[PDB]
Amino acid sequence: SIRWKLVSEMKAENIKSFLRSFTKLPHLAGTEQNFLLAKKIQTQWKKFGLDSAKLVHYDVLLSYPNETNANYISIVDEHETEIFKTSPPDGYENVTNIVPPYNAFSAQGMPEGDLVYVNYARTEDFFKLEREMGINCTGKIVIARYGKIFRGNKVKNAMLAGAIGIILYSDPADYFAPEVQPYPKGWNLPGTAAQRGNVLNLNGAGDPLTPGYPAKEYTFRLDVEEGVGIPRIPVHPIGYNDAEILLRYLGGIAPPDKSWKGALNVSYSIGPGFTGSSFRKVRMHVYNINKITRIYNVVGTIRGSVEPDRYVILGGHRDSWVFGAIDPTSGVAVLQEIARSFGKLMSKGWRPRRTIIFASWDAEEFGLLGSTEWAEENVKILQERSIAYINSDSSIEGNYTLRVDCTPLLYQLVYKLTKEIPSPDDGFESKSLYESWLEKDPSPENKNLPRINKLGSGSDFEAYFQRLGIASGRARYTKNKKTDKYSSYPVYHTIYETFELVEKFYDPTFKKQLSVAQLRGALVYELVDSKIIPFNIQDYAEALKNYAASIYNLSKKHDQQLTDHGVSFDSLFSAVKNFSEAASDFHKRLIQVDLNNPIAVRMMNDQLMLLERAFIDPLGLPGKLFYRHIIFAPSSHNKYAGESFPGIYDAIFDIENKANSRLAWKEVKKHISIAAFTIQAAAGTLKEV
Amino acid sequence: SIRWKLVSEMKAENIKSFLRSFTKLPHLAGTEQNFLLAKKIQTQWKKFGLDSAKLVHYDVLLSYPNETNANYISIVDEHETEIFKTSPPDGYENVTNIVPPYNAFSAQGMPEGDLVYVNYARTEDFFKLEREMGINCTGKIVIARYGKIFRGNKVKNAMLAGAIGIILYSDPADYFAPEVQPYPKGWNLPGTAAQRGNVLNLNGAGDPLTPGYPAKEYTFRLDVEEGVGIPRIPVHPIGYNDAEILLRYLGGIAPPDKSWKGALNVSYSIGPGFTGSSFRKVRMHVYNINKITRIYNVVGTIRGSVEPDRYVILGGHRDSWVFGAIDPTSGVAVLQEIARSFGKLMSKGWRPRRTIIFASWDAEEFGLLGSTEWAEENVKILQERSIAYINSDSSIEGNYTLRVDCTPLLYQLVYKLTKEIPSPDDGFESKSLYESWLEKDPSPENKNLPRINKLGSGSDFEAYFQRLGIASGRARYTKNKKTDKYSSYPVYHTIYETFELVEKFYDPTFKKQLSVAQLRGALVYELVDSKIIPFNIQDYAEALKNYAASIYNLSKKHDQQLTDHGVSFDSLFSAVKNFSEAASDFHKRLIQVDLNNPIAVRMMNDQLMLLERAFIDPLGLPGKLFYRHIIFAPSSHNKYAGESFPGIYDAIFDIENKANSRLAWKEVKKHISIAAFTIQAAAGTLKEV
Ligand SMILES: *[C@@H]1O[C@H](CO)[C@@H](O[C@@H]2O[C@H](CO)[C@@H](O)[C@H](O)[C@H]2NC(C)=O)[C@H](O)[C@H]1NC(C)=O
Ligand SMILES: *[C@@H]1O[C@H](CO)[C@@H](O[C@@H]2O[C@H](CO)[C@@H](O)[C@H](O)[C@H]2NC(C)=O)[C@H](O)[C@H]1NC(C)=O
Ligand SMILES: *[C@@H]1O[C@H](CO)[C@@H](O)[C@H](O)[C@H]1NC(C)=O
Ligand SMILES: *[C@@H]1O[C@H](CO)[C@@H](O)[C@H](O)[C@H]1NC(C)=O
Ligand SMILES: *[C@@H]1O[C@H](CO)[C@@H](O)[C@H](O)[C@H]1NC(C)=O
Ligand SMILES: *[C@@H]1O[C@H](CO)[C@@H](O)[C@H](O)[C@H]1NC(C)=O
Ligand SMILES: *[C@@H]1O[C@H](CO)[C@@H](O)[C@H](O)[C@H]1NC(C)=O
Ligand SMILES: *[C@@H]1O[C@H](CO)[C@@H](O)[C@H](O)[C@H]1NC(C)=O
Ligand SMILES: N[C@@H](CCC(=O)O)C(=O)O
Ligand SMILES: N[C@@H](CCC(=O)O)C(=O)O
Ligand SMILES: [Ca+2]
Ligand SMILES: [Ca+2]
Ligand SMILES: [Cl-]
Ligand SMILES: [Cl-]
Ligand SMILES: [Zn+2]
Ligand SMILES: [Zn+2]
Ligand SMILES: [Zn+2]
Ligand SMILES: [Zn+2]
Repeated sequence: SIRWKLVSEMKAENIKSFLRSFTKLPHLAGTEQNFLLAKKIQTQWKKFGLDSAKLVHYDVLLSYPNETNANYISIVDEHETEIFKTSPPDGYENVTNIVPPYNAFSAQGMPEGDLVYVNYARTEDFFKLEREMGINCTGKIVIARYGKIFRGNKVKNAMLAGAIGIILYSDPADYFAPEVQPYPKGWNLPGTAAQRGNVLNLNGAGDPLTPGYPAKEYTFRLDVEEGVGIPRIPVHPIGYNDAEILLRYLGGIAPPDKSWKGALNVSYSIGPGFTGSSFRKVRMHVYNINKITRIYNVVGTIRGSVEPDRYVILGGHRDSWVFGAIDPTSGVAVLQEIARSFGKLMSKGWRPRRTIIFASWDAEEFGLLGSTEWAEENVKILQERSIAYINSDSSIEGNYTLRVDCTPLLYQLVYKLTKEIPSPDDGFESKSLYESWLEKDPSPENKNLPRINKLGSGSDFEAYFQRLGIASGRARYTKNKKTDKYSSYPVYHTIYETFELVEKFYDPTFKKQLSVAQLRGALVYELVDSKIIPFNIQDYAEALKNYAASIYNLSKKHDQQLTDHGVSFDSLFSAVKNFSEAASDFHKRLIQVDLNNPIAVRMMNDQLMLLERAFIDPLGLPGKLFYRHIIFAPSSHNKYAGESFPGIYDAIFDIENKANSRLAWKEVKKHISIAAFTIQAAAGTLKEV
Repeated sequence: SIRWKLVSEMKAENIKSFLRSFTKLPHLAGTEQNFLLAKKIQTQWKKFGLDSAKLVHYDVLLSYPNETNANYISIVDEHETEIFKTSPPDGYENVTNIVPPYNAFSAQGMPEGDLVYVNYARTEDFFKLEREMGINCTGKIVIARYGKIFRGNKVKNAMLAGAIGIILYSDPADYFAPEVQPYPKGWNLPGTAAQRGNVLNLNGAGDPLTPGYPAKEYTFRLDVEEGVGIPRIPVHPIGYNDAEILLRYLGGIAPPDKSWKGALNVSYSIGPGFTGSSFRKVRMHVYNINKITRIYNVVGTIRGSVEPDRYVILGGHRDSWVFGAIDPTSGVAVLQEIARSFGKLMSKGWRPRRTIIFASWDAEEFGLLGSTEWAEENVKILQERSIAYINSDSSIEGNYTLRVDCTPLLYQLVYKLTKEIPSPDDGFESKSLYESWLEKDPSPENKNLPRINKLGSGSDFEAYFQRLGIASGRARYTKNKKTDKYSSYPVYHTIYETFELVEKFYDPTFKKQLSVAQLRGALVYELVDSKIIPFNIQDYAEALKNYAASIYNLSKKHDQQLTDHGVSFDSLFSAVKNFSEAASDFHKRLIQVDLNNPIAVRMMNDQLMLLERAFIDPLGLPGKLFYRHIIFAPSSHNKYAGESFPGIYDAIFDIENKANSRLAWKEVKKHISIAAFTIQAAAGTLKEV
């Protein structure tokens, strides 16, 4: 088949050669090297035979350290004397423009005060501090370990708790795998290395200065003081050698339980303040600058021969913090090999039914900026014509098994395709990727199916799925959750994401990366070439039944309050029942369509394409204009995680502590009502008459 | 042709018989008689052969007088003694449930104070009072004449000026045509009759309690105190015999110029307060009740034979204030004759290409409620599938010539069809409706074309056009603007809208009403049956050039401020130029489409259908979530009038009086930028690649 030709043409050695060629130098967004990398990708796409390959630019707010006013954290004594001040990989000694560690979009400032340790700065950590531990973070500098949640959530939470600065650090508990040596001898994080990353709270907005509209040359810009999501306190990241020094002499209360203690040889006492030391106060000194900077997406096409006005997007970012050999450049290499394989099909006369859009996004590391600005520019055509969005970010975050996150529409296609892709895993040499994935990560809701996760955020599908309602999916290799307890991977967002790390420690044969390229490309192929779009709406019906049971179950502890305030889930369960009936009826009619009647086929394909769109509410979610999907949103507590029925979940979260119970329960009733309507409206789009 | 069979089958005598049958009794929304009228229409549609004819209900907030606490206005002396208190047509003496005059959704209250006359309570009238005349309306009861603008705008303006109540009255200057006798001898307004009507400021919201979502049984409802658009002061309407008594002894300043003087034998002095009289203070006593009440739309279909998933809607309201023989029942009679004629085509084997949706809306008089709630219920299918909405409200507001209001997409079709409809006008017996319309109302922008107006609001197309972006149009007979200076028509919204009024004074032969039925039906036919949707996008390009010139011209008096604040219209003119090029290119390709290739035709029809949608911004306009069209919105000063580039217009309106000039000019820059983007995005939807 053509699909088999596409998959079998892809080669591990080509992905290896692309990855080596793209990881010799840093390629930070907005810098010359990342523009050169865009031009290299564009030249390659033209060689591969794509119909178009254009640079599309925007001028967006980015953030960089000031080369002549370096950031640092210090400890001073009571005489204001500085007692302590916080401070390339082998083969890269001559690389001169590695950006020093910082947290992009930090406020500027030089706050000084007592230090308080806040664990992971999660919502439950700050609840514990205020409600159980007697700690008031107002006016304090807080120190938080990285991990568990998106770092911009930590900064939001610290600001809500009243902190005047937050120091982020990498605890070995979270970034040092047991019995692995630090880079370069192994793949662990050395104590000298800090994790970069932005600390915005954009909630889907894109460029901070231009929410809603693409950041073109003429575009209106908010004043920078009003840029969306920009934090109002300084934030800076340090490695664990420096953090150990800051934590060692903290006094005050002991850590409240083992879940607050990391792995350093310190007490993990909370503060505020020091004991047993010259150590008196902590200062931060953070002077990153925010500047409007040009970014460049590469956007290419293969136009459809039958339905050129229908799109499948394969998009992945290419900007990195340093070399980014895993994040994103492993995905950049996969995307080039997928485009090369589609080019080889074209060289033998093939053309897809629908149009493929290839996209290499810029400034993802600064808040999904290039992908979101392109969505904002092209929203009218994208929302009326897009079948699906397949991401192409990091392909290799671990070497254990596959991880897939996608809308329920795509479950059956994912399972189908993984059965036809050879497994790359040791011991599975005559078996499919589906077989090894099922053995290694079975779904909690059905032991005979591999686990597929909900979509959250933190990569470039966000605007497509959560704002525009375009069915989306992502797939990559990952670690074993049962045995590997570190967050992300040890060297994430550090200088040590090198080609050598990937080849020596993650995937020497490049077979695991190859299997990811084959699955991402095969997904695009099936979506773009199949006469009937390969979605299954009965899987969505089943997913809604699960989510409705889950939110109802979370309500049970409030049963008396539901009764007293006249709150019922009946309308939500009724809408889900109606949706299930409509989805069953729709599939019964779909198998009857006359495949030789192009309008009959197009009408049913439009119902398949527009079903995800029905869940999009233009009014958005409370306080979040750009999260419009009523079934899924990024968790308010952790942008990386997806939350189901987010309007209901957020209304009932911590409800027992709301000042006004009558008002709080009416908010729960509002979001139940909106979810019921939205599901019923979605069901209505499937109806025959 | 089939079109000629549709048009020629319609008969003046059938419209007359329908109108007589629907105007014998009042049919106020939410009352038994208007539910019976829905059932009568449904039975008729089934007889005519429609595929479906269903009642679709909602439970919405309505407002009615309290039968046991009647409303009134009084004058009291300084001893609190009431000195004056304000207080069926021939053949209708036995009709028992005529609603007394009131303004639906008035606040309740019994305010007492000095009276001030405020002319038409327009924005410019209150500017004149405060800025030129030295009058402070804070704490006053104001008295305003009806006319010029929507009455809910008057109430909004009075509330902003600080009034504690507003009395509305019908001045003969505005509702008594010269040398015409009052009803029943002629068609003029008697001095005893008051004009009913709602005084909400909904801005497109629909039912006050359920903005965004259809008002179903399970739906969340705002508390009534927070219902959208409900005024916070009492409002009540009176006839001119009563108003003359209230105005006669007003003292204080003389009327400032002749434009403030009406036609009563009083001075038109402004107040506050009285002179020359027992007349000391005015009181209002208004105790209407707001109640959730069931309403019923009738929704029917004729399903398309080729594209059943594409819709043309023919919708008109049927609720009235009393008998409503002009408003809306003349349109109700037209809609039945159109549906009957489509049924006759079906009886000979015809079926349309696309689906026709017929709709008889309820509660239009209470804020477009039935049409807007149905749009909110069905938004997902309507926004993806609707070609157009044709209204069927009043057909006969005067007897001079045609008036058409529609999107530029529809101009060429309207002109085309009117050439093929016989003119009903005396002296035009062998000529077309186009010919008589052109002679009587030539367009100011092109003397060789009849005038077509922009869409504003005040009837049921509003949600379809201004919220959802579905091309809309309306047509009706109207008065001669050059010679007839009264507002609306004299007996508008009074008890005297009777069948006898229409037959004796407006259109005895029913030929003018017939010509309106033929044009509304022919529009539906062409939109629903033509293989290529009959829109012209080059007419839209021309309209945008006109609107861009107009808003730029309004800016000229602020030239120095544009320079000082760095405001430019360049991006707007650039987007309009790009749109014109894209529209020309699109029509060049459209004439080349292979009419025998169904997917090629459907792709181009989708571009025609989705073009109006490109102008819809889900973020809405400032303070108005439900006005989303960037090119048109109802004027902020008069809901009945359409305004072009409303975001820019409202930002620059009265800008010289804004407290903070820097902030005000940045708002103008924001809306110019949004308009430029939106037009460029619309152009992008037309592009081939
Ligand atoms: C699911 O569909 C059912 C059947 O159409 C709807 O049930 C109606 O519910 C209303 C109350 O909302 C009752 O007044 C009707 O009598 C019901 N009709 C039945 C059971 O045949 C139900 O409302 C729909 N659910 C939603 C959320 O729209
Ligand atoms: C209309 O189309 C033109 C041509 O594509 C756009 O012109 C570009 O304008 C930007 C500034 O916005 C310049 O940087 C480019 O050099 C222009 N290219 C030209 C003239 O070929 C113009 O921006 C579009 N208008 C809008 C509102 O998008
Ligand atoms: C960088 O810091 C130096 C030293 O404080 C300062 O003079 C300069 O303005 C800073 N640069 C920017 C772009 O703010
Ligand atoms: C925390 O400290 C601040 C400032 O010293 C004070 O305003 C606030 O009341 C305290 N709040 C608590 C303990 O919740
Ligand atoms: C890669 O797989 C090998 C073999 O199972 C294992 O020893 C190694 O730890 C894995 N690497 C990472 C980075 O997990
Ligand atoms: C109508 O007015 C009477 C007299 O004030 C009052 O008793 C009654 O409650 C009112 N009805 C409603 C529905 O408010
Ligand atoms: C109008 O009168 C009110 C109340 O008496 C007063 O508060 C206000 O300052 C006055 N405002 C004017 C003349 O603008
Ligand atoms: C109807 O037309 C006749 C003849 O021109 C005219 O006398 C009459 O005033 C018109 N009626 C109305 C209500 O304008
Ligand atoms: N993927 C980047 C950016 C995510 C975001 O800004 O949403 C990170 O996790 O740091
Ligand atoms: N057509 C009615 C209702 C209009 C509206 O509420 O927008 C009137 O003008 O009174
Ligand atoms: Ca933007
Ligand atoms: Ca509603
Ligand atoms: Cl990915
Ligand atoms: Cl109308
Ligand atoms: Zn990434
Ligand atoms: Zn990253
Ligand atoms: Zn009407
Ligand atoms: Zn009316």
